[PDB]
Amino acid sequence: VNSFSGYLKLTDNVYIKNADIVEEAKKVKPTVVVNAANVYLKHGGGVAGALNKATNNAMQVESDDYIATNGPLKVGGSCVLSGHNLAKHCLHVVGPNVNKGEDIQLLKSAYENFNQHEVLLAPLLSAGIFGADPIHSLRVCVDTVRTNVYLAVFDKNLYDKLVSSFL
Ligand SMILES: CC[C@@H](CNc1ncnc2nc[nH]c12)NC(=O)CCc1ccccc1
Repeated sequence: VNSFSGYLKLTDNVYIKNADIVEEAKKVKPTVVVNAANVYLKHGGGVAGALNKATNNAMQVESDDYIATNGPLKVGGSCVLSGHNLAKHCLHVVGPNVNKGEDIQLLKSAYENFNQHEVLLAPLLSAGIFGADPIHSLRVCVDTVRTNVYLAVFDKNLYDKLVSSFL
């Protein structure tokens, strides 16, 4: 038994809620919050910009040091950094950005990173500002992640559509 509340069960291991991931993080303080990152860990908008603002830019400062040492992530890749005031850890995961021509098949690789963590609070990768089909992202999540994932979907209208269309 964990501290996530009001989630709808989709599968054995996938749960979903209409919520802002930042507000869920602040309330739950989960072991792992997933950031919808880009390869440069430049946190400007969506999940990344919202989480970073909630850390008072500490996430960006830490990320800039990570990139200066290690160089960019791969599309489909990830790194574990601090969760600051929001979680123990933040798993920065790079889904493909359709608005940049990246291969949607890399979305499965992106979700595979979740399997290294027993429980995660996460957003829908590659959807929203990243330009890919959200029904598809949820399907890839369900078919790829085997650990326990609590999905926070910000847009009410999209949350209703994801639930109603779920197979
Ligand atoms: C489905 C991907 C998520 C990712 N972004 C976030 N997910 C969770 N919490 C967040 N807090 C700040 N951004 C958040 N985008 C949204 O839900 C809203 C954008 C949108 C509007 C209309 C149709 C589809 C998508």
